[PDB]
Amino acid sequence: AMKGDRLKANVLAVRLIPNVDSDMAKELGLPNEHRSIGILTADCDDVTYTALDEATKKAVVDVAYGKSFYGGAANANTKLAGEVIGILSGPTPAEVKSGLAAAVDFIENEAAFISANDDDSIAYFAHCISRTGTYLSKTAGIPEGESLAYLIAPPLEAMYALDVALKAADVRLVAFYGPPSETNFGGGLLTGSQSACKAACDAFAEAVKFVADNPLNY
Amino acid sequence: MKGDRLKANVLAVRLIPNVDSDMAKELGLPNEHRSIGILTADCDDVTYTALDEATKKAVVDVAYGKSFYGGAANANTKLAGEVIGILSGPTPAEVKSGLAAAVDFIENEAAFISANDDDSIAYFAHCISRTGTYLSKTAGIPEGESLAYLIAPPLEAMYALDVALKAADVRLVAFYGPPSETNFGGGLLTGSQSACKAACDAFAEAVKFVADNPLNY
Amino acid sequence: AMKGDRLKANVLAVRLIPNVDSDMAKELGLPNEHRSIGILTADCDDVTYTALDEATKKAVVDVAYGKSFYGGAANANTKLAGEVIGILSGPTPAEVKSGLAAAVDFIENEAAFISANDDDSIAYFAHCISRTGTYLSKTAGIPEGESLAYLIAPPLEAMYALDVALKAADVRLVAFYGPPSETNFGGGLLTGSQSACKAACDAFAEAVKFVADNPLNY
Ligand SMILES: [Ca+2]
Ligand SMILES: [Ca+2]
Ligand code: NA
Ligand code: NA
Repeated sequence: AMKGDRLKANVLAVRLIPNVDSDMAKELGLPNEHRSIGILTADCDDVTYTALDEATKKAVVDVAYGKSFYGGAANANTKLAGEVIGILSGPTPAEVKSGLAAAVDFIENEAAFISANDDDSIAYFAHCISRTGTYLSKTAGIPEGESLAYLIAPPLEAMYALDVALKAADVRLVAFYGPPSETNFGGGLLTGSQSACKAACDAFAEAVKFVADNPLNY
Repeated sequence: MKGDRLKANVLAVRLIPNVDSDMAKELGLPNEHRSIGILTADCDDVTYTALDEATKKAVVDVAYGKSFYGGAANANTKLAGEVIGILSGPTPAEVKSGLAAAVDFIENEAAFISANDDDSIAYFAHCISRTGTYLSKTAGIPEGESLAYLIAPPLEAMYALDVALKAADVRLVAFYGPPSETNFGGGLLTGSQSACKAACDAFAEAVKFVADNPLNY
Repeated sequence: AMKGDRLKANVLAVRLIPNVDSDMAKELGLPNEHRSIGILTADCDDVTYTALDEATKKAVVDVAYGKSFYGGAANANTKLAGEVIGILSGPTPAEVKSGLAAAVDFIENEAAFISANDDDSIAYFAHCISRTGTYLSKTAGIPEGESLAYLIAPPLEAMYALDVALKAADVRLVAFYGPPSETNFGGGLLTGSQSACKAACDAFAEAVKFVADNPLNY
């Protein structure tokens, strides 16, 4: 991948369970009447979280579980692990299947990290969500449907660029991901009007590239 | 090769006959225990099962047991592997007996099994007939009760744990939502010895079914 | 690198932010009076923590943030991550710049892990801090200016060697780093007179090498 190239995310495995065991439902703390779950793993965590949020907009599902794996996909130690697992729950298998379809389609086509340099060794996520579903709005502590700038980069780049993004528009920090995340990245979620979120995304991206270009000159 | 047992290895072992009082306090050792035995190995859940086995074979308690980030494939030093365990006991003789029991068990008595041809997916489905004092405490069940110790990579584990719970009269007593430090998942199930064995068989079969077709849902 | 060789640490990236956004100042927990921060990443965490502490000595700065990355530098998944991020805060850019200069100088010249074998596959830190600054004194729960033995090694080596060090001199355990740290090491901080801390370091170093030579002879 060259500088500015999109890095495609991949779904590695998916399973639908029409009627989950009650011990499992208890451990996952599933909502009332949610007897079906859908599980997926993928090789890119933040793309997947955005995808799970998208699924809540497209189907009658809730995000029951979403966690990132230590060291990220480059350090995966089994074939189907990737760097993230997501679980959707819903009242029927048909709705969960629909939620999975939405999530898988999003992961593979709709959001991607971007390479910040020529040897594909620095990458960032700067994704503008026009209207949040139920998952990222809950995460951010904001009303469902608000806009979000989802900004992620490696540790130093993230901290520097997040500050630049906060200065670029009328936005507010609503979730802070101090590095390291499990994948050794950092960043945060910003909210504001859709256009302010987009301005923040653009500024974040430019800032990360600036650091990649000149890491030691301060 | 699929179905092959993946042997675990002990990397380092060291006995401390009389540990410093500051260390004793940090490890939470009983007043009566000033001998400890330390070991590292390249497989964490095999090691936890072994530490529990040691409590049945010697006058020892498990003082410490933690898994390392990324698992053994990502170890960044020679003797780290992916787990450290510490046994404590009233005398060096008893701790040595416990260490011997743990080392023998790790090297011979339990193993992950490969679920595919490339050895890139593996699972643990071990039936403990009679728990010692360590895994019983972890599971919140009486010492001596049986367990199915079921571990696999994240999606496989969640899917197969569900299948295992449906396969026999068993109950979930410890839930290991992925990722563990080694990026696996699973759980401990309890029930009669035969039920735990049935759960193990069903778990193993389900992990293999996912490995065979990961994207068919 | 051969047995006994010092393993030089490197600073990977540095940024100075003269007036950080107030949202981020809150998330980082800075004092109302500190809006300048200096961020750095490096490839060795314990050397960096020692450096950050040293940096508080000649400049008007506090260590605001210091975290290690999962798996250590050998498992880094991007170019500028290394295995640690540190943030200094202070009241003005001039003071933070001074703190950064001290930290960078220290990381690259004044402290290092040492190789314990000929493979360069086992290494330890046994650094005697003559006078702590405000960061590691606080970490250890001791007064600023007290001496420390900063002792780190891989998991089993560390536990065995820490015990030997505790027996080697009149020192007291003031911070216990039970393995794994995020980088899968272990160890602790010991305090006593400077001469006692130095004796503890020598003992710890010898003990780690002993284990490396005799890992299974127990
Ligand atoms: Ca729909
Ligand atoms: Ca690796
Ligand atoms: Na799409
Ligand atoms: Na589209």
